[PDB]
Order: sequence, then C-alpha cells, then structure tokens
Amino acid sequence: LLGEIPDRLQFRQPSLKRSLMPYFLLTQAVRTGNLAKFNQVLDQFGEKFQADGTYTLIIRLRHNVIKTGVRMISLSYSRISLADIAQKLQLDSPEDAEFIVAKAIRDGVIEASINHEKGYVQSKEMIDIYSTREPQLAFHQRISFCLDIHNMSVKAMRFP
Amino acid sequence: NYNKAVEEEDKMTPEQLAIKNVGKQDPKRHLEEHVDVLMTSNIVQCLAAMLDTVVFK
Amino acid sequence: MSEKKQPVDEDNWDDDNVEDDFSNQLRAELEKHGYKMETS
Amino acid sequence: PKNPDLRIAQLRFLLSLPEHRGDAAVRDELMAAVRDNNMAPYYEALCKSLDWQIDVDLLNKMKKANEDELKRLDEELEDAEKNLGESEIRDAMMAKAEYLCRIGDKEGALTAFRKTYDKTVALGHRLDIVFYLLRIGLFYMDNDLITRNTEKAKSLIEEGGDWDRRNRLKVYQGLYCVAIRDFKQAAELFLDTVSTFTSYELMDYKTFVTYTVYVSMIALERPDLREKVIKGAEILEVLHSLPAVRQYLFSLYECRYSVFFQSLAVVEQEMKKDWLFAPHYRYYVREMRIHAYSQLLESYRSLTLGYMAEAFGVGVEFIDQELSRFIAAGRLHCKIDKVNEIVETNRPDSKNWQYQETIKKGDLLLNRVQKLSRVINM
Amino acid sequence: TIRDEIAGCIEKAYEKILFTEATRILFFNTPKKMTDYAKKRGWVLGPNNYYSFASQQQKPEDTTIPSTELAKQVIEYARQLEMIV
Amino acid sequence: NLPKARAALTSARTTANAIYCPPKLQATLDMQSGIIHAAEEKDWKTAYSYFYEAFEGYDSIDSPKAITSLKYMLLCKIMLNTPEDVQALVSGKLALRYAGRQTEALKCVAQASKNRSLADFEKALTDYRAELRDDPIISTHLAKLYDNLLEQNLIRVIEPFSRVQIEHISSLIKLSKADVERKLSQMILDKKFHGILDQGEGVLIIFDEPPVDKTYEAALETIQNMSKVVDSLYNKAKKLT
Repeated sequence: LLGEIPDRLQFRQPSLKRSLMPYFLLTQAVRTGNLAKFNQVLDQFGEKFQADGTYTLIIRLRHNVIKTGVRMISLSYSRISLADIAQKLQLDSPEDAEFIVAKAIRDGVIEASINHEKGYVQSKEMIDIYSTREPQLAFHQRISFCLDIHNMSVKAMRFP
Repeated sequence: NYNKAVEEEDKMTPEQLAIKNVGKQDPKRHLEEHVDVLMTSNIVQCLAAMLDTVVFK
Repeated sequence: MSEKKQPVDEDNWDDDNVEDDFSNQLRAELEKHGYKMETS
Repeated sequence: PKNPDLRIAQLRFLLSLPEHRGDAAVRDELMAAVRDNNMAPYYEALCKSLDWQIDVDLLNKMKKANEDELKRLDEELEDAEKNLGESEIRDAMMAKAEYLCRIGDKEGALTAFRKTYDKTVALGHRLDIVFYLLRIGLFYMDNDLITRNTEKAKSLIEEGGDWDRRNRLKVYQGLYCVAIRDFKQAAELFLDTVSTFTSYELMDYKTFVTYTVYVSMIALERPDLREKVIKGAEILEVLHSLPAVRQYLFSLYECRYSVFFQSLAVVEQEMKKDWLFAPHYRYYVREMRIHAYSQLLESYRSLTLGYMAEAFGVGVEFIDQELSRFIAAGRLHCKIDKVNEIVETNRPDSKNWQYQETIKKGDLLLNRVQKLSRVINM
Repeated sequence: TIRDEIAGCIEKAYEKILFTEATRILFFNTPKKMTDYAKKRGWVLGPNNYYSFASQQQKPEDTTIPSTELAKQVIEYARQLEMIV
Repeated sequence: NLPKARAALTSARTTANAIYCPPKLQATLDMQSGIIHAAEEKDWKTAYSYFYEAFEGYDSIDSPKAITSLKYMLLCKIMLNTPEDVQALVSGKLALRYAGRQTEALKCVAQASKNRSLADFEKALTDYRAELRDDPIISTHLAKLYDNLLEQNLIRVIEPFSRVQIEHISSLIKLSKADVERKLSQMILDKKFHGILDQGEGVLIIFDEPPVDKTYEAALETIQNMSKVVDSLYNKAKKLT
C-alpha cells in the first residue's frame, strides 16, 4: 500500500517459499501497471488471500499501483503528456486522466502543470531542494536520535 | 581529516580488539583521547558558529 | 519467539530480484532488439 | 582428458535451447560413444535426443570391454597391494577409475573419489579428484559438487605453491564467477591469461579469451578497459586475431552507437548458444547499454534524442521506454524530456545523495546494537 | 459532496478549460450552480472559457523568511551538543 | 598479415641462438620486433628503441640498406612526437655519418619531428609525401599524430577565456556536430577537458568546480563500520547463549 516496493523474494526463505508463492507474484504485478495481469493475479491467487483477510486493500491497491506507474514515468521524464500516458498506463480516456492528475496534485504526488486545450500536460523539473536545506534539517532528528542512545548506553551501564 | 582520516586508524583498534579469539594480550583501551577531542572540537565549532546568532541579533 | 499465537498460525536468488524485472518488462531481449535493425 | 567429454556438455546445451539439430549433436555423441567408452553421456542424451532404434549391443560390448577394463583395474587393486609402496599402489585406481565416471553416471564418481582420497600424499592427485568433480558438474547442471571441491582445493593445494594446477583454480572460480553472478572477480581471476596456456581443462584458450573479454566490458572500467588490452602484451595478440571481438572493443572506446546494436548481437549470439550463459545474458544486455549510455549522457547537459536517433539509427520510440525502464530500476538516474526532445544531466551525485550511505546503513547498524543492548542485562 | 469537488478537484492546477467541457460533468443545461461557481471560485469568468489567472496560482516563492527559523534550528541543535557535553 | 609475420618472427626466436654467432640476427630480430609489436601498438618508445638498436647494428653494411634504414627510424620519430630520444640519436656522431641525398631529406624529416606545428606539418606534408609513401603503415602513423595534434591546437584556443561559442571555435577545425563535438564530448569522458556544451544557443561552458572531498571520506568509512558490528555480532550471540 506504500506504492514503493521492490521484489519481495529478497525476504524469501526456502521454508516460507512454498507458502508465499501465491503472495509472491502479487507484488510482481504491483511493479507493473497492467490491468489484465493484475486482475489475473487476484483471480488465481485470491484463494490464499482468504486466510490472511487482506481483501481490504485489493480495492484501494488499484489506486496505489496507478500512483506507482505515474511516479515511474514522472520521475523518468521532465514533461509527460496526458495523451501519451493515457494508453501507456491504459487509462483509456482523457477525462478520467484529468480526474487522476487532479487528485494526484491534491495528494502532493505530482508537481506537473497542465495546459488544457485538447488537452496536454506540460511539466518541468522540480529543484531547489539543494543541500543547505534538507540534509541539515533532517540531521536534527538524526543527532537527537543518536544522543538519546548515549543515555541508553549509560542507563544500561548503570545496572552492572 | 582529523574527524574522518583519524577515524579509521582509531576504528581499526576494535577490529584489533577482535583477535580472534584470543591470542593477543588484553585489555587495551584505544577509546581515548581522540573521541573526547572531536567532541570538544565540535564544541569549539558550534559555539563559534553561534556568534552568527549571538553577536548579530 | 515462540509465545503468544506466533506458532498457532551469490546467489541467483539475489539476482532474481532484478531478474524478475526482466520477466515483466522487455523480456531479455535479443530477437526484438534484433528485429529493430531492419525496421527503420 | 576432458575436452572430448567436456564437449558433450557443449552438446547438451546445443540440444537444450535449439531443437533444430538432433542428428548433428547425436552423431558426434555416438562418435564420442564409440570412443572414450562413454555410456551415460549417451544415456542422458538418449532422453534429450532420439531414442534410436538400437544402441545396446553396439555400445554394450563397449561397457563389457569397459567392465573388462574396469575389472582389470579392480584386479589391479589387490594385485598391486600384494606388494608395498607409497601412494603407487592405489594411484592406479583413481585417475583411470574416475575416468570410469566419464564412462557413466556417478558410480565412477562417488565411489572412486572417496576411496582414493585418504591415501594420496601429493596435492596433485587430490586436485585430479576436484578436477573430475568439476566436469560432472559441468555435464549435469547440478551446481552442488563444483562448489565444495573447489573449497577443498583451495585449502590443501595452496598451502604451498604450484605453477600449473593452481592457475587452473583461478580459472575454475573465475568460471564459477561467470557461472553464478560475479563480474568483478571474474576478470580479476582471469588476469593470469596466457600463464595458464592451453590445457584439457582450459579447452580452447581463444574461447577462454572470449569468456574474459565479455566480462571485461562491464567489470573493467573504461580507463582500465583500454588499458588491459593495449598495455597487456600476451592478451593483445589473441584479440587481434578475432576481427569481430576487437572491433566491438575499440568501437566501445570510439563511442559510435551505430555498430553497437549489430556487434552486441553477435556477442549475444555467442551468449545465447553457450552454456551457463542462459540465466546471465538477460542483465548482460542492458548492462552494456548503460555502459555505453554512461559516457553518453555524461557528455552534454542538454541533449536531443533526435541527435540520438542519428547514432542509434534510428531510436525514436525504442529508447523512449528503454531509457525509461533504466531510471525506474535505478540504472543511470537521468531526466529525459518527452516531446520536448531534451535530456538533462544530472544527477549531481557528488554532494547530496552520496551522504545518504552514512546514516541509512548506520540505522540498522545502530538499531542492531539498540535491541541487543536491552538484552544486557535480561 | 461530489458537486463541490468540481471546483476543488479540477484545480489547482490547470490552465484554461472550455465552457461546455465543465458543463459535461455538471450536466443540466445552464444551471445557476456554475453561476454560483463564477462567484464562489473567483478564479475567473471568461467568455466561452474559464481561466486560472493569475497565475496557477499566487506564484509561491515560497518565502525568504525561513532563513530566520533556520538560525532557530541551530539554537537547540548547538544546545543538544552541549547536553552531552 | 600480422599472425604470419609473428609466426615467421617466432621461428626466428630459436633460430638466432641455434647456430654459433648470429652473426647479425637478434639485432635484425629486434628490428622485426619493432614491426609486429609496433603493429600491436605496445609502446611507442620501446619500438623506436629497437630502431636505435638496429641502427647500432647497421654499422659497416650495404649503404642502400643503411640509407633506407633511416627512412623507418626517422619517420618513426614523426608518429611519437615525444620519443625524448630525439637529440640522442640524430645529434650523435654515428647518425651524422650519412651525407647522401636521401638521408639529407631524412635529416630534415628528423627535424620535421622536432617541428610539429600543424601550420608547418600540413605544409611539409606535400614535400615529404615521397617519404610518406615509404611509411610502412601510412594511416596509423599520421592518424595518431593528426588526432593528437587536433587537441594540441584546441587546448590553445579553448584555454585563454573560460566560455566560448561552439560554432566559431569549431570553425577553425572546420565543422562541429559530426565528429569534433562528438570527439570533444569524448574529452569529458577522457577527463582531458572539463566543461559542458550548449546545443541550443551554441556556447561551450567550462567548469572545474564540483569537487569530491568530504563525502567519500565519510560514507566509505561507515561501510567499513558495517564490518565492525557484524563481526561483533559473533561475540554478542556467543557470550549470551
């Protein structure tokens, strides 16, 4: 449900292997935006999901994969046209694409500007995150995380 | 260079504390004095950089 | 662990993480990229 | 005493992927059956290739003559042990009786390997064991036996030096480095080059040149890529003999992308038709592309893909999804503008993202000593 | 709850969407709801078209002030370095 | 035929030491070693050194064979442009011994190597075209020169001011997009040139700025620190259980 996942066989175990086979190819269809491949996984491997009780996500995970598919394209390209990404992500229509990109801006997923005539989508490179801003501000949480462990080591040292 | 290039000559000693194990005469404590020096080294650089926030406004 | 309800209910494997990205995308691929020669 | 049977393993992969020729691979297999006394080589090929008609008595009088040659070596065990000598009595029951592993199955292998193992006073005889374990693991695709024997070969024989059979080990693990995925140590252990010269276990050295040159176009970086071939003496003459490989080597330094898609397919033809390269050719394809695309995008900060259509001849929609599937997998992070025909360089890895390896790998590190700190005590 | 989303969802940010294109979603013919939108949104009422001016919108810089609070972040950060000490 | 030349040279390796005294074989074999190995493009100075060895062994022999020996060795000085042995050979008393007509034209060819100067190189190229024909490989000798002498005059024009228009700076080399700018794009790859071009407006910008200093000195030490904890994990789990 995060939308960003790698292939999960790096977590596979030879004993857990046989049990995760219906659940394995699932995430393999999440990395791709094909509907025919994703729906075929739900039909054949849906039997294993019944014991887990995970069916709550399968309706909202379709909206999760379409965000991964558009993030793959938006990160790979500067400008992405709605008509070219229409059939490539097979949204099949210009009107629902205007609804998805609108909600993508509402969720802060995409920075793309859109020029509506036919229409088309013309974006630009997002920058200025730079150096002086994010790393040093994140380091406030990194050191506050580390200096607490200094106390955790002292507290653990006081018992002996 | 004192905060990094000195680290590897300091952090080889725990791998030197790994013998392994154990044929080498122990104990030996290499923790000092570089650790506490680099501590105060930041204490010098942090409060001297506070001169921007202190002197100005 | 084993308490609560825990018990109640190189290698090619490492490359298989990347290798499965070849399965669903662009095959390998030789023939198709070899057919693109005389296309244009 | 490998290459005649080591080529039967070449015949196995020649039968495996292509189904076209079942007669051409079974004729020299039967020609390898009528000599060398091969039994199981044509038995496991009997399922892959045609089930004849009849082999039987034609090759049964062989396995009987084998049995006569097997029993006379099995008579040699109690005839020579009647006398006494160091390692000489039971040395006759290893090399020729493990040559009977070449005859058939694992029966010659497993029982003649451990039977002669305890006596041998020399490391050369212990490696002939490890040798014959490497060929049976090449014949049958099972990867087990060839991993363990090399581990036994490095401890005993390397004590210690040798010139001849130790350089073969660097070829074996190098061949294992290309059997599994290791790029960096493959060509590194192949640096010995002509010092191994040519041997029954080294097959054709010109083919060994092809094995090390295909890994050297990835693992060996462009500054060192041109260095080893040009500055390297003994390796330069063997590559100049092959006009196909030497072209693609210098054309890689010439950066022209028009001859790549042609010549890379010629290398892929050898990569397709060669054994043990079947699992490993998939990532090899686009890894030589990014190797050529690395220097590509580093050249200009703003590049038009129509100018790439020139070199590619002509990339239009092909590199559209191609280069896009490179970025998604983390290979050559770049920004290529669509319908605006612009490629952006980037990504300045010299500052920001290069810092991230400190804390990220240091998170699970310090986390591992957090949890394990609460264990002490209790 | 869907009707008020036509104004919220579609922008930000689009450039200009034609008159009858917005009417296709709103159905009716020429309702007072889109007339109330021309009031509420504001935004723009253009002839035979709608505009997002100006521009796209408000043109965030965002601000040159946060340089202040960056010095505030160093305050407690240098204090945490003195807590160890 | 390079392999057939080396095979004929390989048979001469054991032939020189076969008889009693060569009398001259290995010295001739050294010149033959300065042909195939030179075709291999191993080292420019060592192959040129074999010509010096052959020239020391060419003393008191047939003059037409000695007068054509300087054709190869002095024109070999043309390819190298940095033999460093220039003044050693030609200014010695042994190389000044030949006053003949063919070697006097070779004496200025040995001076033409000291010249370089593409203004002069393109000029004397027509005058020495006769000696250019005696070049064993006509393309490779002058191709490595012309390709090297290319950036020799390019580092002169690009050096004085930081950024230059790509159309006029490539007008002296007569063209831009086809080869030059692609070869200049390879210069960033070869590190000989630090900069970046502009395709739209045609302005080449040179920046040596982006250093790497503090970063690799940090993360690479942490990657080693990953071996400190993992190797200590053995001590941890062993003492506890």
